[PDB]
Amino acid sequence: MLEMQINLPEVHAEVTAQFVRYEKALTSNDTAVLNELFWNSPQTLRYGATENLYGYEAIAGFRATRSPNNLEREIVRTVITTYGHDFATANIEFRRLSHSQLTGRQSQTWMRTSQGWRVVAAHVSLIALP
Amino acid sequence: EMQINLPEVHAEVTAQFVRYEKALTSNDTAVLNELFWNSPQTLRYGATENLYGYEAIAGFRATRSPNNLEREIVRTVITTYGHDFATANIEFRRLHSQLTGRQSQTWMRTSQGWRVVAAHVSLIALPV
Repeated sequence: MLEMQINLPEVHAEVTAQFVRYEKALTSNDTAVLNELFWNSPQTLRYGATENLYGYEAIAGFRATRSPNNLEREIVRTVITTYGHDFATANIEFRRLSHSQLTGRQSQTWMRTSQGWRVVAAHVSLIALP
Repeated sequence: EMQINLPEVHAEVTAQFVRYEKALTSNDTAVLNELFWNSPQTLRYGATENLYGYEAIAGFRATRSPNNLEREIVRTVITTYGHDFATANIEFRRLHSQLTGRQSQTWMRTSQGWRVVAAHVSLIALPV
């Protein structure tokens, strides 16, 4: 039963390590790693801060041309949850070292594929902090 | 090796997603709460607030306004993984301003049925 298999420590460790790689790649604009970690499927999607992208080829195309400026941020809060052995969500709140009056949220859903853990869908947005 | 969009699973999840959307438009708070995973781990990144845990999400729904306006759906992507997991992602326009809404959910099949384990909604300005 899946609800007796929330945050199994070995699975949670695995997902957390890949999430850490993703965050480091994001801040250094390591596009190879950012693409590696997204599920290579037409179903994968990314709702970015400024665009909606459908399918791995569109997301990888977008990362190729995106500017490496104003990427740095501090993570304020993190919740990674795993379900059984093969599925997880990763959610963070962040603040960009630049833009002062907004707080950022990033959400991912991760799946264990035959090539390792991959992001199947993601969503990033910034909202006004009261 | 998770099987994608198995037909029974994909139909089931789609039917619960439709229940959720109809409850949003009618402000049927009981159904909106029923469909969220009853766990401290559940979270909801709303258009204007971040809520952590079922009790906070349910409290927020119960006390908010009958405001949630109708949407025109631009695109819907519902994907299932094996028998017990899914994602539901929609792009929408509120029938209001010129913003483009995005709503993302992840669903799990619990012992009480399909539930939302995490969700995120945001509105952005896209060029026309």
